[PDB]
Amino acid sequence: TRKTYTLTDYLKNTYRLKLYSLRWISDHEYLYKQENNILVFNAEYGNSSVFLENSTFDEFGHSINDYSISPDGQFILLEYNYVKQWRHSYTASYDIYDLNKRQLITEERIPNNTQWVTWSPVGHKLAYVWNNDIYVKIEPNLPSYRITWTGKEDIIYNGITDWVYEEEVFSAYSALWWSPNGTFLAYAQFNDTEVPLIEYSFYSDESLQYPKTVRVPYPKAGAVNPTVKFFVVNTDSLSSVTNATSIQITAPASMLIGDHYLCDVTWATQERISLQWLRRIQNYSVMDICDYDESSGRWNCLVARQHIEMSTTGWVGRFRPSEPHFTLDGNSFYKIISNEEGYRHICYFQIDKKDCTFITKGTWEVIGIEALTSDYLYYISNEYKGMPGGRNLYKIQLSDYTKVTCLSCELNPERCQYYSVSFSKEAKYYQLRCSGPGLPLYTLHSSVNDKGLRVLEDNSALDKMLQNVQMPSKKLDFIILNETKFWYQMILPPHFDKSKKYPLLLDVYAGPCSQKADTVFRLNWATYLASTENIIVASFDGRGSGYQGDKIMHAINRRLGTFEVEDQIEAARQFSKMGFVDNKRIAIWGWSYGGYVTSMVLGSGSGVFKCGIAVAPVSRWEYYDSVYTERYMGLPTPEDNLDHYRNSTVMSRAENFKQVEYLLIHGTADDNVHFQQSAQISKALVDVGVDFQAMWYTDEDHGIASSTAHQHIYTHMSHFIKQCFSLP
Amino acid sequence: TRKTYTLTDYLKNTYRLKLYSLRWISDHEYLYKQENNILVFNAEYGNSSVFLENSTFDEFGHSINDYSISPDGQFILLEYNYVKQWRHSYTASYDIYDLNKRQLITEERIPNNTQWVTWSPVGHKLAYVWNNDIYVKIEPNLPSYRITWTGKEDIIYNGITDWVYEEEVFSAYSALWWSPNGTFLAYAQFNDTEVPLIEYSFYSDESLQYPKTVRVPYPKAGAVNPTVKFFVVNTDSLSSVTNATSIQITAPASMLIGDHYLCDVTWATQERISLQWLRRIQNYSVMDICDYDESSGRWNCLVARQHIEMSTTGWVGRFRPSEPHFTLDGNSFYKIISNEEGYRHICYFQIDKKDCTFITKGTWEVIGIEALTSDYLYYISNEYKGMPGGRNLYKIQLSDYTKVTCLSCELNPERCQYYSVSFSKEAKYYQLRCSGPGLPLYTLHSSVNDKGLRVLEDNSALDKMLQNVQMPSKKLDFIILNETKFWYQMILPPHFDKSKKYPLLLDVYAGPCSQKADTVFRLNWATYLASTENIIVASFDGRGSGYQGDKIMHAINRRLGTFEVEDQIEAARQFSKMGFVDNKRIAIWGWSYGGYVTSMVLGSGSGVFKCGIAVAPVSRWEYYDSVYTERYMGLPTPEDNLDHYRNSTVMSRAENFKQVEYLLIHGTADDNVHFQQSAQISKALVDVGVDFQAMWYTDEDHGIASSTAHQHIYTHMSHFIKQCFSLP
Ligand SMILES: N[C@H]1C[C@@H](N2CCn3c(nnc3C(F)(F)F)C2)CC[C@@H]1c1cc(F)c(F)cc1F
Ligand SMILES: N[C@H]1C[C@@H](N2CCn3c(nnc3C(F)(F)F)C2)CC[C@@H]1c1cc(F)c(F)cc1F
Ligand SMILES: *[C@@H]1O[C@H](CO)[C@@H](O[C@@H]2O[C@H](CO)[C@@H](O)[C@H](O)[C@H]2NC(C)=O)[C@H](O)[C@H]1NC(C)=O
Ligand SMILES: *[C@@H]1O[C@H](CO)[C@@H](O[C@@H]2O[C@H](CO)[C@@H](O)[C@H](O)[C@H]2NC(C)=O)[C@H](O)[C@H]1NC(C)=O
Ligand SMILES: *[C@@H]1O[C@H](CO)[C@@H](O[C@@H]2O[C@H](CO)[C@@H](O)[C@H](O)[C@H]2NC(C)=O)[C@H](O)[C@H]1NC(C)=O
Ligand SMILES: *[C@@H]1O[C@H](CO)[C@@H](O[C@@H]2O[C@H](CO)[C@@H](O)[C@H](O)[C@H]2NC(C)=O)[C@H](O)[C@H]1NC(C)=O
Ligand SMILES: *[C@@H]1O[C@H](CO)[C@@H](O[C@@H]2O[C@H](CO)[C@@H](O)[C@H](O)[C@H]2NC(C)=O)[C@H](O)[C@H]1NC(C)=O
Ligand SMILES: *[C@@H]1O[C@H](CO)[C@@H](O[C@@H]2O[C@H](CO)[C@@H](O)[C@H](O)[C@H]2NC(C)=O)[C@H](O)[C@H]1NC(C)=O
Ligand SMILES: *[C@@H]1O[C@H](CO)[C@@H](O[C@H]2O[C@H](CO)[C@@H](O)[C@H](O)[C@H]2NC(C)=O)[C@H](O)[C@H]1NC(C)=O
Ligand SMILES: *[C@@H]1O[C@H](CO)[C@@H](O[C@H]2O[C@H](CO)[C@@H](O)[C@H](O)[C@H]2NC(C)=O)[C@H](O)[C@H]1NC(C)=O
Ligand SMILES: *[C@H]1O[C@H](CO)[C@@H](O[C@@H]2O[C@H](CO)[C@@H](O)[C@H](O)[C@H]2NC(C)=O)[C@H](O)[C@H]1NC(C)=O
Ligand SMILES: *[C@@H]1O[C@H](CO)[C@@H](O)[C@H](O)[C@H]1NC(C)=O
Ligand SMILES: *[C@@H]1O[C@H](CO)[C@@H](O)[C@H](O)[C@H]1NC(C)=O
Ligand SMILES: *[C@@H]1O[C@H](CO)[C@@H](O)[C@H](O)[C@H]1NC(C)=O
Ligand SMILES: *[C@@H]1O[C@H](CO)[C@@H](O)[C@H](O)[C@H]1NC(C)=O
Ligand SMILES: *[C@@H]1O[C@H](CO)[C@@H](O)[C@H](O)[C@H]1NC(C)=O
Ligand SMILES: *[C@@H]1O[C@H](CO)[C@@H](O)[C@H](O)[C@H]1NC(C)=O
Ligand code: NA
Repeated sequence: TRKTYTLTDYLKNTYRLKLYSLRWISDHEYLYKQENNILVFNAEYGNSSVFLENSTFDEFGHSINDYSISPDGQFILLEYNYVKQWRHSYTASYDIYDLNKRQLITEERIPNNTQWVTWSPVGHKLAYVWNNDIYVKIEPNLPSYRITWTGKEDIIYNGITDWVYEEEVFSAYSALWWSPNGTFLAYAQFNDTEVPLIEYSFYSDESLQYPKTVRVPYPKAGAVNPTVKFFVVNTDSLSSVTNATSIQITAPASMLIGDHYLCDVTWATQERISLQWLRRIQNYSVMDICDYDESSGRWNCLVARQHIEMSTTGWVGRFRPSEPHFTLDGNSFYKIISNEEGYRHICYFQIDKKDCTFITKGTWEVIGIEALTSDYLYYISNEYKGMPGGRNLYKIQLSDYTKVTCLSCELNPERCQYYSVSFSKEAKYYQLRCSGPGLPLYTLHSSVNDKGLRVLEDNSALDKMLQNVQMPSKKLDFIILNETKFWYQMILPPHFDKSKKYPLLLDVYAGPCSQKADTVFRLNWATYLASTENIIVASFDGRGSGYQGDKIMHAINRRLGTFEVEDQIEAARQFSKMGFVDNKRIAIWGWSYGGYVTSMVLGSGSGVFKCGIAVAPVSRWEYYDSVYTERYMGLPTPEDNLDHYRNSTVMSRAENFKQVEYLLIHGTADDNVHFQQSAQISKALVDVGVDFQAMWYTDEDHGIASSTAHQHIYTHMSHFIKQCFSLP
Repeated sequence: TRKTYTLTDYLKNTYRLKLYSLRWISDHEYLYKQENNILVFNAEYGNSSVFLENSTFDEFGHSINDYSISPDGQFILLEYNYVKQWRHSYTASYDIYDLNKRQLITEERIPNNTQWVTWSPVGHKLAYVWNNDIYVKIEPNLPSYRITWTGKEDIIYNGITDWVYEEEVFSAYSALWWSPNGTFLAYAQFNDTEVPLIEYSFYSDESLQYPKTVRVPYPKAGAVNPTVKFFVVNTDSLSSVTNATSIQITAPASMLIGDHYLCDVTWATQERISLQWLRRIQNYSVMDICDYDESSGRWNCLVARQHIEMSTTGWVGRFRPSEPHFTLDGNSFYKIISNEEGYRHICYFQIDKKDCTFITKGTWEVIGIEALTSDYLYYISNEYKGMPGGRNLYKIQLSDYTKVTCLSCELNPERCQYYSVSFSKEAKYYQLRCSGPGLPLYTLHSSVNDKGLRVLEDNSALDKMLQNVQMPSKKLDFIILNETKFWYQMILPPHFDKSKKYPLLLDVYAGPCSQKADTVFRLNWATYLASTENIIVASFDGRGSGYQGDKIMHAINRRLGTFEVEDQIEAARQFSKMGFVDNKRIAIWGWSYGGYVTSMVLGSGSGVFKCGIAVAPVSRWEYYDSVYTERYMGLPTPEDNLDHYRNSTVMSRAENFKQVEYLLIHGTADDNVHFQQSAQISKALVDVGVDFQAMWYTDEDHGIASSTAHQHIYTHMSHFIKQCFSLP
């Protein structure tokens, strides 16, 4: 009898998924690390050489966390002393290695506690942020030129984002953008002077006598937001003037009338930059296209080149307005936007004409634009077989839109339905990354003829190991509600028998534009629960979920905590009707937005669920950040949406928790969903005399990802589920 | 057939003990509140009169928290807007009502947010503290005189104690001491300028968007301590034109050489005051006796009147140096101190004589001196029947110490073995308060011939109710360890059957000088556990426990976390050998110091306990406060006792928790034992891969006493214990 996928297998990662992460360094070569060696591969023939021997930094005296080669291949940036911060930010020490001279640069080194560093797109210029100010080095071993002097900890941020811009606007810590050939350096400055601070304790190692109080500018819903300014400096003039002037580009008058955000920066040409602004009420955005004026050294944005993007049914974009992709001459661009039917498709714009032309259409959506050449635009969409949870690469002829070729659909249809791609510098080659429904498969292709060059990684090793294991299966299907298809997936135990009644765990997220039903292959907790514990783990994408049009995504607009919660309850009822579910053993769990929905469901009084687990849940929208929260909920004021803000809390349903078994878990150093949110849920439950289980994770953040805490939490949750389901 | 004492009975206080709290106002009468009416009683006859009508303040507008009648009966201080702070501190609003003119005073009223107020011992002067400064009022309706001007929140405290002095030195918020007839007002001033602050979050009501950060000057072991100064001001010579002059009394040179504390202030006469000072290394204390010099208007303390008190085996006093009891002329005094055998007895001192004479002796201890007349000194001791957990009132003839008479021993030996007493102004009468083993009994007596005048409250109503309940019994006995007897008690289930095996729960505290085995009657969680769940709840007093001499009490000097922990394991080991104990079902629980011991026991690897519960436990002594910790542990420096500080932590024993079920509980707003202590325990358990149960209580402090949290924690612990014992 073959073994099953156990909890230890998951926690110890015994069955390792192999990947193939390469880095294109040109149009035909990429770097790949093999046995601590950095090899350089020739895409066309597959032959390689050692780019950097694994013994090169044997006596560096530090464990290098990452590396970065300058565009011209002349230098390499070594990143060590990695100190993680929020989702994208972190601190680290850096050194530069001269690849030619084979020597490490010892003079004019990058300061310690450098917040961010990036090479120019061409050559080897460097721009870094230290103590919240920007610095530029023209040459690795020469003195830096300071660009800003206003930097101030927790107050003024030059070239780097503050907490909310990093998490909800740019999904990056960096707030600087080199022009194409590196002449100009554009950047944002955030002023958090009046932004309130979230404060919480951090206990650290046992040796610390007094706990530390972490304080970070974080605007909760309705609070004072950071303000922002945008500047551009000509780095080619740094060595000619004592103090290069940073030219400011002000936001349009339509944004200056109230609170707003800078939400996108994209260079079009060497002398043209585009900027998108968004009003605090996120249903109105404006894009300016600004040109450099060589006579005045100023940047002007003609209103005739300004583009407006608004929404009547919801917010703009899936999570933010989409980025433009400019043609080489910078006179036109492509952008994904929802058409009249509510589906996101590619629209082609002339920079000085307000009406665009849609180049794709249908009841499906474009996920992203991956590359643009003079003749073709490549994009990922879920058009194939009408499966919103599948992803494929397409190519569309710019001179004939009716000519669309799917480059991945038929490669291996049974094994591969979820693709991501990585093109070489000029898109001469591309690596396809299939991530499901079968084992991940990595392949290399030539763009000139769209022919497969070779398989990079097929995971044959893992496929071998998994042969001796009773793996669960995955079903992806839909149910029809009110004339609309809603998708769901089920992780089914081995030897699934439709004549039996299995206990069911509903795995939920359900936030706006989420997708929990897809064709991706995962080896996770649910794998163990179905394989070893014979539990069916299901997920459902109801109203509010994405990639299926605005009618579904915008259904929860200004109404979080309603339809997405109700549809989750209805999904369980539907799974009951299927006949293979033990109606007495239905559970539900979720993390983050999922914890909120789980909590809301457990407190609904539906009687459908026996127990539930919420990990780091939101409990009341006024405790979460402004950018994310207000995007869907508007403002928490009586003139706007305060009533629904007050009606959608977990605390107001405390009394109904008397009907279920609940486990509440939260990391004490959660900078994202503050521990405060669970502190208020537990206090509300205590106040109405409701018993429940709880677990705090000291110094863990929203991810509860430290090695030990990760194993501990999944171990704790397993006992709770097994107990609720009366499982040995 | 009849009902048992349920968990609901404990939580809802179904069965209440009646009390009889009286307030002596003279040597012949006392005040007693009945039906919200304050009556005045004549001790000799028991007849009374209404002192103040309950309706008198029917339209007052505010809910009165407490009242305080001036010594002369002319005025009454009304307390309202009560807002609790730490163990003893709180702020409130006050109003004074004239009893003669039957009118509430409206001019020059005490400010709101007053920190402390007190009538002079005679007459009706008032002294109060507000905004950390002292004020005096000669007449209730007249303007007050500012005494101090240095008051500064969290920095300078005049007339009130800072956190550590409140909790560990004076067990009171007040740091004001009126002379016997009200002429002088002595006070202490604390300076916490360099004391680090403990910081933690307070979440408050759901409506608070951002958690508040509470900051409290709190010195952890080894940290910078507050400094102190002592002053005396003449309140009879206050001027409305000039600022009052306070005369400072400096500490002796033997104290000024290093860190020290003021630990006692006791007036001897109208013009003589005594102060005891304690070195930071708490085994050396000094008493100064100071006389007022009418010539210079200064206070002088003759070295010839200095009295040193030291210990070679441990610290000085039970928790601090005992207070002196001066004779009428103030020329001599009585004080409890450890004799050469290490037993605490009464010593008689001459103010200018170095040697004192012990007036009691034996292998038992005097608990406290209660009253002193020219012929007798009255005290409470545990001498009767050699039972350290029993308390009786005795009087000793000052002219012949061989004449000792027990005044409570034989009143009712079966019902009463634990007394407390309250004497009238000149010891003419005394109230005896028996609290066990039977139901509390309150009686009034006259000193001249020790007559038992009358029964004030015998709890006959409760007795009648408890007749219909299957109440548990209590066994108080002892076991021998190395020729030494150590006492224990067991709460035994109704109809106890020695032929059956009962699960056992060890209720532990075990801190230095603690006593958990006594003759006191209690209705608590243990009552329910034994009565309804049939669990034996035992407690044991091992090394380090009090009232049995220093040999036992000082055995843990500089060694906390050792013998007192080993002894609890030894006791349980012995109980597990008894025929009526199920050795497969033995648990342990404790709160505060008891939580620490429970945790150290559980992590000892003894294998005797199946499960355990720790509530707000200390986990590392360096996290607890200086005054308490250093008293027993010395300083945490390599030259002193750092090594034992480092290996007496719970965290270091994490690995040993693998074989036990552990429940860790802590309030997030605990200002005493910071949540930090439990946060470090959970992290250490997570780090070694040990699963456990936890529960935090949002905004609850060390007492977790709010009505809802109290019910919730005991409800939660009950489920844990029953589950551990496989009880329905
Ligand atoms: N704050 C939210 C940010 C969001 N991003 C989507 C886009 N993105 C991200 N990373 N990278 C990108 C992308 F590159 F796609 F832009 C994450 C993911 C969910 C996050 C979220 C939502 C909650 F309701 C909550 F309670 C806690 C929480 F954490
Ligand atoms: N900090 C300690 C103060 C102590 N006092 C004893 C004498 N006393 C008190 N109040 N009033 C009086 C008396 F009037 F008797 F003097 C309390 C009681 C135990 C307290 C304590 C000890 C710990 F190890 C701990 F971890 C937490 C904790 F809280
Ligand atoms: C991969 O192999 C190619 C050819 O197979 C290498 O190209 C070299 O091209 C130069 C042209 O001046 C010739 O002199 C060499 O003889 C070629 N090499 C070989 C092996 O024929 C290319 O350099 C190789 N790339 C890597 C990364 O190894
Ligand atoms: C960041 O924003 C703050 C406003 O919140 C600016 O501070 C003001 O500066 C003006 C001009 O010096 C002063 O008169 C005000 O007193 C300041 N207000 C506050 C609340 O501090 C600050 O100058 C901005 N910083 C930058 C670099 O733009
Ligand atoms: C480089 O130029 C900038 C901009 O003029 C200087 O920054 C100003 O500095 C003055 C005086 O220190 C302040 O009053 C202004 O508020 C600053 N403006 C800005 C935008 O920061 C900067 O000091 C100059 N650096 C040097 C070395 O001269
Ligand atoms: C990168 O682009 C910039 C901007 O177009 C180039 O700089 C201009 O170069 C022209 C010469 O062709 C000069 O007449 C202008 O004065 C320059 N303008 C600015 C703002 O510098 C730059 O030469 C390009 N860099 C490279 C390496 O080609
Ligand atoms: C309280 O005691 C003080 C001190 O003994 C009394 O004040 C003294 O009274 C005598 C006689 O009237 C004066 O000569 C002294 O100068 C006073 N000394 C001081 C320091 O004031 C006071 O009278 C007593 N109060 C009461 C109410 O009996
Ligand atoms: C009070 O206790 C302290 C500490 O136990 C004693 O001081 C010294 O403590 C160190 C260890 O910390 C020993 O090595 C010394 O032998 C102790 N004695 C001296 C003089 O330093 C101190 O002796 C105690 N005081 C009394 C009166 O017993
Ligand atoms: C208790 O009883 C005594 C005597 O029965 C009361 O009487 C004494 O005080 C009264 C006023 O307080 C006087 O009217 C009596 O003359 C006086 N009698 C004696 C012998 O002194 C006494 O007040 C009563 N006390 C209370 C508190 O009610
Ligand atoms: C309270 O104590 C502090 C010292 O703990 C006194 O100030 C002293 O310490 C300051 C720094 O902590 C020094 O800068 C000062 O020179 C020193 N002396 C003075 C007069 O400040 C402070 O004065 C004390 N306050 C009171 C009212 O006694
Ligand atoms: C302490 O606070 C109370 C409550 O504010 C004061 O009482 C008055 O309350 C009325 C209405 O509640 C207000 O109109 C007044 O402003 C308050 N003050 C006065 C003087 O009327 C009270 O007076 C305060 N006491 C002191 C000594 O400051
Ligand atoms: C590179 O270093 C690794 C150690 O991580 C070693 O095993 C390997 O043999 C080295 N590369 C080659 C080509 O030997
Ligand atoms: C960085 O700081 C470390 C720690 O003091 C020091 O050893 C090193 O010399 C510094 N390096 C640079 C480039 O500043
Ligand atoms: C944006 O949202 C607000 C609030 O719902 C609404 O009043 C306004 O009309 C919207 N603007 C657009 C362009 O739809
Ligand atoms: C005082 O009020 C109480 C209610 O609080 C009432 O029961 C009692 O009768 C009143 N006192 C008198 C003497 O009536
Ligand atoms: C009393 O002392 C304070 C503080 O030193 C001072 O401000 C005040 O004016 C003084 N009053 C008189 C009457 O001297
Ligand atoms: C005596 O008993 C104690 C515990 O009561 C034990 O620690 C000690 O080792 C025994 N022997 C001696 C000599 O103290
Ligand atoms: Na009697």
